[PDB]
Amino acid sequence: MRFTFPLMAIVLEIAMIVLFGLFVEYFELYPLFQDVHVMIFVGFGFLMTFLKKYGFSSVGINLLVAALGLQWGTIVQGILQSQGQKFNIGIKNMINADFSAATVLISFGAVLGKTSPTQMLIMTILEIVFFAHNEYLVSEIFKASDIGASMTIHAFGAYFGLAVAGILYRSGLRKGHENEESAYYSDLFAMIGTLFLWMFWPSFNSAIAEPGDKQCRAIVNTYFSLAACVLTAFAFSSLVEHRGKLNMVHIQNATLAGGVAVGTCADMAIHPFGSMIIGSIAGMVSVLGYKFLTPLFTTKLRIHDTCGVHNLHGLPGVVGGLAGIVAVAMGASNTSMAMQAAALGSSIGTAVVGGLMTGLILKLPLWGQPSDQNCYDDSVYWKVPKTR
Amino acid sequence: MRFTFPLMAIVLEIAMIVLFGLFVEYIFFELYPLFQDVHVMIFVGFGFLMTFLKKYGFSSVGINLLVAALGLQWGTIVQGILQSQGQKFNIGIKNMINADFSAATVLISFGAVLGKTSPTQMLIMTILEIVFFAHNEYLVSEIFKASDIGASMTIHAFGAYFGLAVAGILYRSGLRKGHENEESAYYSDLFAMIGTLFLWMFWPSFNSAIAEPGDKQCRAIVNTYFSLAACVLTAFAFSSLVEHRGKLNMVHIQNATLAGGVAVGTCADMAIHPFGSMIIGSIAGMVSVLGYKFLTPLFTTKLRIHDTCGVHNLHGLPGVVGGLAGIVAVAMGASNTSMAMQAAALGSSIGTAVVGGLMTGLILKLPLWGQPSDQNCYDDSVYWKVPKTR
Amino acid sequence: PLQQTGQLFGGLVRDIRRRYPYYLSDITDAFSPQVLAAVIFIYFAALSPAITFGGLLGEKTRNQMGVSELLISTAVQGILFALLGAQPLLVVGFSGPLLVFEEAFFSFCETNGLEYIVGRVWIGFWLILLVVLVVAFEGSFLVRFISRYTQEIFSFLISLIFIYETFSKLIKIFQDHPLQKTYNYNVLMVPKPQGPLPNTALLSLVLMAGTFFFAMMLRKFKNSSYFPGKLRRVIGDFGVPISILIMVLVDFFIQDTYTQKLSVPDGFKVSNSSARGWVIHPLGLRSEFPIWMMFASALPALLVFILIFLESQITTLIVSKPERKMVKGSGFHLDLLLVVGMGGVAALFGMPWLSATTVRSVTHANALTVMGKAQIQEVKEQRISGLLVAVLVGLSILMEPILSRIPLAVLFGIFLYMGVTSLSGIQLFDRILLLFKPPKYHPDVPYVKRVKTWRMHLFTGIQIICLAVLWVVKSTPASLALPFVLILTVPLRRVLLPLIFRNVELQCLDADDAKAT
Amino acid sequence: GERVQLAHHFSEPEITLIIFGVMAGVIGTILLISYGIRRL
Amino acid sequence: APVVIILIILCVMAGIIGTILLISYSIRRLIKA
Ligand SMILES: *[C@@H]1O[C@H](CO)[C@@H](O[C@@H]2O[C@H](CO)[C@@H](O)[C@H](O)[C@H]2NC(C)=O)[C@H](O)[C@H]1NC(C)=O
Ligand SMILES: CC(C)CCC[C@@H](C)[C@H]1CC[C@H]2[C@@H]3CC=C4C[C@@H](O)CC[C@]4(C)[C@H]3CC[C@]12C
Repeated sequence: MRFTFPLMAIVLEIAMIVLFGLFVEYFELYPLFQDVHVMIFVGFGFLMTFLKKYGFSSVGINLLVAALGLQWGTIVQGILQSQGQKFNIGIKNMINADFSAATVLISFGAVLGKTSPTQMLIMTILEIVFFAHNEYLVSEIFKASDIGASMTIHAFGAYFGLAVAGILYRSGLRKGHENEESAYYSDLFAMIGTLFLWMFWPSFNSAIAEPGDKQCRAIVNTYFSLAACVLTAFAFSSLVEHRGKLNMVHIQNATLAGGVAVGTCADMAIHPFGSMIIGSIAGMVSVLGYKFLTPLFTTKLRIHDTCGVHNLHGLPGVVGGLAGIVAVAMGASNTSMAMQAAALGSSIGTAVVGGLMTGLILKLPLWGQPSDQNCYDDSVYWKVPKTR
Repeated sequence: MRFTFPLMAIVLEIAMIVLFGLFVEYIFFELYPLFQDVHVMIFVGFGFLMTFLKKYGFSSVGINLLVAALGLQWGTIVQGILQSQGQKFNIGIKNMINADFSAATVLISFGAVLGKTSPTQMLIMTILEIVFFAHNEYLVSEIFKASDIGASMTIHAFGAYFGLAVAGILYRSGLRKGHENEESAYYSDLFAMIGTLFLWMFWPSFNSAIAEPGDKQCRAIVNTYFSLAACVLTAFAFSSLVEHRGKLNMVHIQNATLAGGVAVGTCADMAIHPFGSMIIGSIAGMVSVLGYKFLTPLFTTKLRIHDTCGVHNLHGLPGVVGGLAGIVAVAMGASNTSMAMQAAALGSSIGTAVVGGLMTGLILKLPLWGQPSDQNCYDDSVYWKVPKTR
Repeated sequence: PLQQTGQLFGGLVRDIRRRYPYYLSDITDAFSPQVLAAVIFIYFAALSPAITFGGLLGEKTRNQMGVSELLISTAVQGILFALLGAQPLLVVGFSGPLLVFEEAFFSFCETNGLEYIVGRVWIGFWLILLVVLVVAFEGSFLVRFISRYTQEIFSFLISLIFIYETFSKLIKIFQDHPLQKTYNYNVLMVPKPQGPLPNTALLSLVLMAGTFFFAMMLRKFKNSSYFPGKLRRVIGDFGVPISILIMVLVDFFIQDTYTQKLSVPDGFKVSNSSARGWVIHPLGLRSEFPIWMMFASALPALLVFILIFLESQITTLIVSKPERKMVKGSGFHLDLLLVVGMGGVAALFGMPWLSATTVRSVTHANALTVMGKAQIQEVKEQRISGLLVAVLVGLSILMEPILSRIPLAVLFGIFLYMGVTSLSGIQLFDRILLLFKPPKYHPDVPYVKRVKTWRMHLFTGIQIICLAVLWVVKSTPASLALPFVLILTVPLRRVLLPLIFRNVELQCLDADDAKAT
Repeated sequence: GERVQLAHHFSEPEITLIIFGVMAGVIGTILLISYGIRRL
Repeated sequence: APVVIILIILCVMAGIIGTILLISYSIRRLIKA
């Protein structure tokens, strides 16, 4: 049925309107919110536009998924905070809504090109619930320090997408696809999203930090972590390719691993040299992952990651969680170390379980999945112009 | 003849310099964050949103930049003169946010006559339309004392119907059936998505810049945020509904997703509740998609009014919906001020837009400004040195 | 459509297979101003009977079922029927025979000391059993034995009842405020005037006359030769809304004179909160419900089933004649099942069961009827009109400030227009007019040119005797036997009439497709 | 409900489910009897 | 309790979508044959 997507979108919008009527009531953090907003809707949106025949779907489904996600995440996170009571909408609620949208977009990066918009709406709805429950658990039960959300956002979304793609495994696409190839101007467009993410990541890691020392420490640590990560990503991208060539996938993605891996330790007093070391290790790990672990996952473990979001969010997210554990062990934080370990493990496990359940739901042949031949093609769901 | 464009531009710039010397003399570091976002909206979102044409990207973005740059100098002059009543006035942050709102109105009007006008015609249209817009908005804000903080009436509807009037006067019989250059390309649509996303993200600052600090500004931000959120979902749903085989159309995603922000402008600062803002956004998105599907062909083929960007379906119809929503919100006790003044503001905005657009199009229709032929419409090569390679 | 398949639920699926393929057309066909004018017409045409019958039911049952319950039931059943029925042009709502049954059942419960609403719940429970069996065995195949004879008799009788009640309301208005030389200027107005008031009945008569006159004038202007054709037809489709607006403004500009207005409930609440709630326990609210009444409710359930079945099926026959250009199909089995099931469900909620009323459905079909350049061209067969009517009836409570300024006299003129326009599709009415015409002026139709004049006049006179008897039945306390007396004409047509009429005369005079035998 | 009502062993959902089950059983019995008839 | 409310909302949305899809599939299978 071709009417599944508009019907589902209208029903979801009506449900959001009813929930905002039932549960929702009525400024120095606004520029940081705008920076996070620009990240969510431009950086992730254009970062996935590297495919030559899937730019329309990537950017449009990014916008649609994040627009549904901010409302649904607002409702779910507010309900979890207020124990089922009404709550006021401030700037922090909008920031956390954009964070939930970020998690859903990170998951969407894994199954890009092999899913329908209807599947994306369903995955958004389920993933927001799972992510918000995990985030509430980490923030209020374990009370870990994850101000940059290496474990609760990046690792969670990465492993959620990995589980969804593992359930949604296609045997015909395991050896590659003719449409799964980048273009010149498509990579040029992806650099826009890469640059915007890199420029505004300190606000991502310092939006909801405690005002004062912690916020400044988060800003400075994120900035220097990214500065080191860029150089190390370039170096290792040259190292792992033939004749020292630079691979555009590495420059587009791995340059952002420093922000992910410094997220847990952002507000800690790890010093700029420590942040630079973390960013360097993150860039090295991301490049090594893209070079070697992604084909290993695709061919042997039967888990296809379209954008390689594992190498950008999961491995740097786990690195950031372990860095938080070490930094607590070194006295850089007054949190519990066992709580940081529990937060990392619980984030990974909840992501895997929720991804398995959501992928099992999405495998039902009702949502208009593309055929194996038509994967990574805009013409399945969009009116594509005749010329490029 | 050949020097008309630079000569007119230098004369206008010298006039602006003289007027600034005559009338203009020199909280700010608080609203500056929001000004930066409006400037990014005015100079990037509108600039690239209209670059969807496959052979008109250069003229789109460059004439957008030129028009907005001259507008921020002319709108400052005219609005400061109107507020100060002919006396010298000092320029602060609010003075340069209103000058970017006048530029926004002129760019909305540009969206209607895109691809069929010369840069000289755009200079003339900017100069006249800023005067008409400033007088209408002074009337609405001070005589009628209507609440139009997001300017669904003074900016969006005004610019949309101004551009419709200008396109009606500048009607070309050869372009009624269509043109070979009036179609999109893949990467041109990606640039249009760049512009769309920037407008969509920075619209809350656009609506809440002039709002009273405190509760009203926060209400404006929240209402715009959730109205746009609802508008995206409904625009996607109805774009899938109205198109053939359920295929999404990029024009709908590029334009109709901003209709929620357009329509919530009048009710931005009011206590219309987030559910009310989401309802307004959903209705605006549905109306915009339906307009793009049905009414624009009716406007082009039957009413002899061609709308290149479909700025009617994005700014006028959602703008009129926003005016009606403001009237209803005043009725439902959501704010102060009378219903009659909101209705008078909407009517005066539409009427002044139509009359000023008629006069401006009559001045533009003169065979003096080097307007292109019917063959060369939507082609960059008429005014720009286009590279051989794409 | 009336054939017996022999398969269990065969007629149900056949009706499902007939109309549901046209579902996308049922939404797209409604994007026209004529559908909107039909919605505006049928909104009043279904709300005013709903309000009046809810008031009467609350008065006669001590507000155990009232205006709000009737409005809610009407909205729910109309939405479900427009979204699922195979004849969406039918209008679902309360009717007179249902009110008579409610009065009789309330009297029976009061005499025997039984709980009226719990007995209603049990009767509605018994209704679901009856209609499932009838649809399963294709009990709707017996409708094929109702010819144009019974259909036209029932339609003419129902139109006469509607017009007579419309005039009797005006008679009641005149009697309540008679024309007197002097009046008491100090009369209490809440809840109703306690004495005669000056200028009330005469202004109501003026409003009713103006409404009917302007409705007829704009209907004639639809078929006239004035103005451009598009604007002329747009105005003609909106003749009823324009007449209503003109007369409402006329009454609004007169402030001193009192006129009775529409009254709606204050909010979505039960009429009597001290008696029952929204959900009624089938085991009893105040006292334990007797076991014997659970089984004894079958006979009243049978009577209600007969009433609803005959009413809805004859209405479906009338609104879906081949001569009315209904080229999308109708579902006899599905719609009957849906109507009786929704009635049984609404009985569980303390709400009245509903059936397809003839007058409102025929007006709704005629509102969407497109006349060619005379000759019926097509019908805007779509589901949006009935759904919108149901939604507006449900929302009538929330729009009290608008409905409180509409006089009943304008609605009376609208009812008169509906009654006089409901007689168009009846050949019995046409033959009645031929009783006062010279034989040479009679039209060139098969039933006149092939049958002798006195034979046709005798055939018409026999039907009038049946009409007069049915009028006697209505004006007697045994008015619940009316469907049986109407059924008794089926033996009259198929047994007694052939003894005095030839086969050719019967074929010409009673033709399903108006053919010359 | 409303005001004071007598308390029964079965609640309203329970009693309506029991009644619906009895009705479904009766309908199934009638359908099976009809299926048996017109075959032998 | 917030978890109960969120699960209830998910159950309502899933039930609505499932019922609509079930009705559509039943109508399709009755209509095609
Ligand atoms: C609501 O219902 C109650 C009880 O069902 C009605 O109260 C009865 O009123 C009649 C009329 O005088 C008398 O039998 C008694 O006064 C009451 N009987 C009982 C058993 O309470 C009440 O009148 C109803 N309300 C309305 C507005 O009709
Ligand atoms: C035709 C429809 C209404 C079903 C047929 C009704 C008969 C056969 C059934 C349906 C529900 C049944 C009742 C259900 C529950 C009870 C409570 C118990 O303590 C005594 C018997 C009693 C009171 C039953 C009597 C018989 C009953 C009334």
